[PDB]
Amino acid sequence: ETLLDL
Amino acid sequence: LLDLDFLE
Amino acid sequence: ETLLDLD
Amino acid sequence: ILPIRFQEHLQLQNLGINPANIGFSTLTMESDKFICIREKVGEQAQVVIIDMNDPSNPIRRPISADSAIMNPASKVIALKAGKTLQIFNIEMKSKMKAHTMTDDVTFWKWISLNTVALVTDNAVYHWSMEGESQPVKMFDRHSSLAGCQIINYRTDAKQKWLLLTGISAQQNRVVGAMQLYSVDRKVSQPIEGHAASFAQFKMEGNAEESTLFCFAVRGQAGGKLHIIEVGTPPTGNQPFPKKAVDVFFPPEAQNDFPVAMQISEKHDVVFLITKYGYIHLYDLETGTCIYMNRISGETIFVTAPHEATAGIIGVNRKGQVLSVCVEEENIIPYITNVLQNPDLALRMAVRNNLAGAEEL
Repeated sequence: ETLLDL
Repeated sequence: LLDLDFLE
Repeated sequence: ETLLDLD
Repeated sequence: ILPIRFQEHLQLQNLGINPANIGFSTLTMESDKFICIREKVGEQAQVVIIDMNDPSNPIRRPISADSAIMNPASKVIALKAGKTLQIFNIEMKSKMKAHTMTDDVTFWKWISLNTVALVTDNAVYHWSMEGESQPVKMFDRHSSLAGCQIINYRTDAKQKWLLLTGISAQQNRVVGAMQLYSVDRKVSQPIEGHAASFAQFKMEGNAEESTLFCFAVRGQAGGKLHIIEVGTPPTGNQPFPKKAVDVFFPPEAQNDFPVAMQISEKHDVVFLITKYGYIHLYDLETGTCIYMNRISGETIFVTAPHEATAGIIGVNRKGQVLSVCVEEENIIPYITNVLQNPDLALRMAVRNNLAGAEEL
């Protein structure tokens, strides 16, 4: 899905 | 290597 | 084809 | 006292370099060891190779290439003309390698001592110089970079986290588009960003280094710097808590944006340079802004690590070759006394074995 959450 | 002054 | 001439 | 030191190494115009060739497309500096400049003198295209250990004696050789990038450590030079890529060992007068691509290469760079990264309109490849290796595709480009000018490509130390950066004009500003790719997950993430670097950082109380991704962006909301761990922490490690801090632009710099980043793992600090020549220094651990000033009137368009000082070296449009690094005797008393931050001062003093926190 996503690599990073910021 | 020449020391430089900052511009501000 | 030779992209650099070293001679 | 100032926490950074600013040095001029060279003025390229003193070596007879035409200022029209002092620019992103014609001047490359893949490490602090060499500068290559593509020039046309009369009818003949040439490359001028400046050895930074012997700079008053540049060599000039005829070329028929649209781009030349020197290896970071050795006098081994990559050149290309359209789809033709060739690698030469200069001192052996030898064509090491040749490869014919099926797409033009719009951007390339050495990403290690032995690997060249190749960016086409559609994908990114790595090409190892070891043995009989040919280019291997790493990932396909994300549509968010379509039509961008590609300005950078970098990786983490283990080449498992890959980052492509382009820019374009949108709503009358220069907008950054990045593509972060995980080799292990085979997943990309589009991220608005202008300049970035990876770094290894070992948190106190962890047995293993964390791999951090740091990027700076001027977004519609304003400037921000992010420091975030990529990947799953090594077994046993605590995770690195992500940090995010403002990146300041003064009122007269309304069209400025970040253009370069280098991270010193000697001092665990982040150097950021902006398009219109401001230098910022941040703590890698906390993101805290340690220092800002102006180092160039002209844009600094290419940078590299400055190995001896673990700083940053760059060339500006006038052809000044300049470096910035931590002033090891001043940084701690600067943070204690000018920033009034004894907590950061004491941490950095013991973290990187710097003098000055004997008094806080």
